[PDB]
Amino acid sequence: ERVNVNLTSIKKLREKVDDSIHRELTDIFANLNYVGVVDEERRLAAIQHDLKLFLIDYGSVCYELFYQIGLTDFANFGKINLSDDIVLYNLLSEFDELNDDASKEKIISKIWDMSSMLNEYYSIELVNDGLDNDLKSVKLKSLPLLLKGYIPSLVKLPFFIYRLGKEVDWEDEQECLDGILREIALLYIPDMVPKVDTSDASLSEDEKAQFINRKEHISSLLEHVLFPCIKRRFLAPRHILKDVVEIANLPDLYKVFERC
Amino acid sequence: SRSVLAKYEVINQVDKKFILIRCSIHNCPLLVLVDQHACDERIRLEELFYSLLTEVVTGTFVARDLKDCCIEVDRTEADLFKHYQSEFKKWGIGYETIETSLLEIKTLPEMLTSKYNGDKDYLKMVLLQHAHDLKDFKKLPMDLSHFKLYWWKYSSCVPTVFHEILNSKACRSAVMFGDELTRQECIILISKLSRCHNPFECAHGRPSMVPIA
Ligand SMILES: [Zn+2]
Repeated sequence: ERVNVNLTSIKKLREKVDDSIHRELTDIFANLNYVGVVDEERRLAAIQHDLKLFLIDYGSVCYELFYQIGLTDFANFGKINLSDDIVLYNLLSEFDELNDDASKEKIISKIWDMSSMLNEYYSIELVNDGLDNDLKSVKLKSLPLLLKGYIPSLVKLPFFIYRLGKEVDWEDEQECLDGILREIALLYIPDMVPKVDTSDASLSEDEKAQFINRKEHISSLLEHVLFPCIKRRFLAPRHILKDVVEIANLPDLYKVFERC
Repeated sequence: SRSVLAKYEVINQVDKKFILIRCSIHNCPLLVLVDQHACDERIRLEELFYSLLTEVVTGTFVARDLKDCCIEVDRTEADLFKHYQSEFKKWGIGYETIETSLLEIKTLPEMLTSKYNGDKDYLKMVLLQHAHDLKDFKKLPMDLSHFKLYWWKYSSCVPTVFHEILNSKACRSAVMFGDELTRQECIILISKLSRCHNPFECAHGRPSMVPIA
């Protein structure tokens, strides 16, 4: 059963998204023929629309897609359950900038105060184990499921929890609900794979093998799970015009070499 | 110069016509579309030129015995064949000059035997074409007093008739436009293309790739 969204902010967030949509750019995505990954670091891929070859920033397209899916499928998200437990208190240890413990505990306090809202509007289940006022024993039970067969990379998860309390302004309905959808999409976008010198002998065989694995995993996600979804439901907003570049016009290339 | 291509990674096939390839340390090198036919034609040709020249240089070139083939020639034409007789032997073209005069072709290489097909008029033209090529310093004689082998060191000394024959064989055996190539088949094409002597042009001299970046 699909839930009724009588929220004024969600209808206003939809109008802003509907107006931003550019038909010419969406006509390129609807008829895309994904070629492959061009740059794992800058997040660039290649698609063919008609007889033209394009250069796509898939990170940007994925950002807008997972932002769009969230707005459409509002409070109707699935649940992703996590032998291996992940604690939010231990997750924030990555930031050395927050030297104070009470400052680290201030972030967790904003999330638990909104735990009922996060699980009902965004399917983010958060359950405590210790005392009611205790912040050390606070975990994350489940994350929303936007795309079937797509499991978001949890490398960016400590930044998501950090930015959910720090960046997201919980003092305005529209700006708060926009902020959370913008935060989930950032977590949902496939990670960048930084380039490593394969020809350099100063690097170990594991470092070189794992980088290859990261490269092959990104291409598999893009070909099998991500780009089919983009060709199906992606609606391209005008600001993505900068992230869709023409690199080749293929009939201009037939001229260079004719049938032998 | 050629070592730039060795630093290229295959992306995938584009429009069943091209193979899109991608290249830090970018000194005249990001995206290139390699013509699939020209790529296969090039790999195939260099294999055919290697086969022919290794055969010729090691004296293992097949020379099928031709029966009753006498061709009428001019006095100067007869002299031109009497001169370069030894040269034509290196290609399996074994003939004897009679005496107005007549050229008695005793043997022919299996490819030339096929292309000639009983056309004495075509065969005369093809031998005259090479005799004149040698004579006018357009083509050098095959020096075999060298006793590994690099076919491209002797490539310039191959008669045009053979060159033509090898180019058409390469083109015919090669992959065509509209043909389905898997990412693996492309990895292999570009792997071998980067191991070519001239990977930047096809058999018929046309460019095998155009960078798009
Ligand atoms: Zn050609």
